[PDB]
Amino acid sequence: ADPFKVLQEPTCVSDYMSISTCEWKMNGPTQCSTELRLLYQLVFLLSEAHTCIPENNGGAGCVCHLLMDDVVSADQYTLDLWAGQQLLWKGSFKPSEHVKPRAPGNLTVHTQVSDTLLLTWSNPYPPDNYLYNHLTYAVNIWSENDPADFRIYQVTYLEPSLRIAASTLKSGISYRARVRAWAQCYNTTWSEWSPSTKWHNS
Amino acid sequence: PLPEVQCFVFNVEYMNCTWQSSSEPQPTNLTLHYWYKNSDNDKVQKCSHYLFSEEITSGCQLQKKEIHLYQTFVVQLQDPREPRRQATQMLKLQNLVIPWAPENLTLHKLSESQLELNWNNRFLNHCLEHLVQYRTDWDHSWTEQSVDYRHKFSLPSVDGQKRYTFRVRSRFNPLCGSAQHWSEWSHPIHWGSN
Amino acid sequence: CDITLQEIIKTLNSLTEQKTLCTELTVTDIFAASKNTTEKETFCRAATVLRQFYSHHEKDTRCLGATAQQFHRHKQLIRFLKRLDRNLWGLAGLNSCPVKEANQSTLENFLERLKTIMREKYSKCS
Ligand SMILES: *[C@@H]1O[C@H](CO[C@@H]2O[C@@H](C)[C@@H](O)[C@@H](O)[C@@H]2O)[C@@H](O[C@@H]2O[C@H](CO)[C@@H](O)[C@H](O)[C@H]2NC(C)=O)[C@H](O)[C@H]1NC(C)=O
Ligand SMILES: *[C@@H]1O[C@H](CO)[C@@H](O[C@@H]2O[C@H](CO)[C@@H](O)[C@H](O)[C@H]2NC(C)=O)[C@H](O)[C@H]1NC(C)=O
Ligand SMILES: *[C@@H]1O[C@H](CO)[C@@H](O)[C@H](O)[C@H]1NC(C)=O
Ligand SMILES: *[C@@H]1O[C@H](CO)[C@@H](O)[C@H](O)[C@H]1NC(C)=O
Ligand SMILES: *[C@@H]1O[C@H](CO)[C@@H](O)[C@H](O)[C@H]1NC(C)=O
Repeated sequence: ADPFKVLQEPTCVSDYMSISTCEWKMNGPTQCSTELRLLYQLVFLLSEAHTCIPENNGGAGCVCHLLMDDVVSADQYTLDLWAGQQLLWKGSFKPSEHVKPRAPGNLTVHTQVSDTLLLTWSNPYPPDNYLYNHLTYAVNIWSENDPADFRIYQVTYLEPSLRIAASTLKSGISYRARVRAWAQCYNTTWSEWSPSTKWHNS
Repeated sequence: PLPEVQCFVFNVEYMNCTWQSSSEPQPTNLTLHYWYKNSDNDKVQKCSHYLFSEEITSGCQLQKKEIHLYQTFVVQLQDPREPRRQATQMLKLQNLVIPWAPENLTLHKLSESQLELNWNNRFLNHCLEHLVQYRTDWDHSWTEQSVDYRHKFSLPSVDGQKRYTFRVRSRFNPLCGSAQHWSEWSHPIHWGSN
Repeated sequence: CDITLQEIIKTLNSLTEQKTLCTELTVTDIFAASKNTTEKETFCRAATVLRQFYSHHEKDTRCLGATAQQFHRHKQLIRFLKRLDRNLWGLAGLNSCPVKEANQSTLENFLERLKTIMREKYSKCS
């Protein structure tokens, strides 16, 4: 009757820029890309519907990236998961209530002064984006040979910079760093870690 | 022609509107009249409390009851010795606010090296923007980081063998108004020793 | 006041920063005729006015200048107007709000006036 079944409520998050990713689990081995179609449509007069083709996420898992022109807090979406002519599931999704920020990038290390070590990175969002001024960060620094001794610095200001007193960095070895971000105003989760960056300091 | 008025709302408690008296060909008492444009209560008002400098009208001063942000404000600088020599002017008070310097700064440890600075403001929590500043007794210049209206900074890396000093100031911008000027730095505060 | 009202303000600050080629065009001034309507009716009404604007001028030749820069500015203007519309509409929660009036206004003053109404609204809640 209903060969294809969604096991649990699908979950989505938005980067609050162009993408929203829904994840869900099927009842058995499934070719997501061949059997399913997710139709999303903004709940706003004179707005068209869109079709997303699910990627596979493990044998019986699917993922689908809903592309959006823009996003604002008021916006809400209808979602309809189809398997042919059979509606598998129907739901709503408000991007602004499930934000997961894009990972920060361009993590670079500065070693001009001897007292303090300077770390800088880039904020992934354009300045015109509603999340730009709401991100704070967390830098992760660890030793390559001694991963055991790793620290996590919390950057609670707007500037994408960090200063750590070299009086805490065993010279001679090489450390690696990476940073992620979140926005408290939107009660977001953490972003993914940015590519790492190793440096040998003296 | 006469001087230009320069109003400045202080912490939205009282406003000060002044002008330089040493620009007139003779001593005089310029009168100040104000009124709000295209809103309720258009009727012109007289400056109910003049300010004096060198025995001359330094400026005007209005109280809270008289201050209306978000309502085109119009000042008039009249000269009694000339009923036709005057200048009318309209302001957006919301952009001329200047909060009091933050006070009651605290400094406690949230963790082994998480040193959190706190402070409170004067009735404008969500309209303020802050600039925190710190250094060690060896630094030749301060380093500043900006919170938005957070009033909660935090140094992620603290050095025990160093004396730290912190200070902040607030600004009424950019959600409630676009005020260019900051407030005066808060009294300093110290931590640890050496 | 949560984030919705905040987004509306930022966009406004953004729009009032620099004026474009079509910020001179006119729209129904719904503020100069405040008939003691509800706070909602206003938001909704403002949404309607702006909607009509981007609706009618999106692809306007005049607006899209002669230089790529004029072109992008216009595209962005339109983008932000849409952001305003959808948030303001969400804030009101009315299915309809007729904007029966005749007092015209320059979009530039409209946004500038609206920005003041929004900033004041924000300064209230805490
Ligand atoms: C911020 O979110 C938390 C967590 O909610 C969930 O986790 C998110 C990261 C996301 O992945 C979603 O699954 C959920 O929205 C909220 O947690 C609640 O916090 C309140 C206190 O504010 C507490 O009473 C509840 O017990 C928490 N709920 C649960 C299920 O643990 C939190 O409410 C959000 N904070 C704000 C400011 O709204
Ligand atoms: C890493 O840094 C570079 C900056 O050189 C970023 O590239 C710029 O991105 C901005 C905003 O996306 C564009 O407006 C610029 O035109 C790009 N180049 C210039 C002129 O710098 C890049 O986006 C950053 N990457 C990450 C991970 O944020
Ligand atoms: C307002 O004027 C009075 C009297 O000149 C002055 O003492 C006060 O400091 C002024 N307000 C300011 C600058 O805070
Ligand atoms: C101006 O006012 C002051 C204070 O009332 C007074 O001393 C003075 O005589 C007045 N006349 C002028 C023009 O100085
Ligand atoms: C701390 O500052 C506040 C201002 O918000 C003041 O009212 C309070 O009395 C101060 N603390 C004390 C009790 O000294």
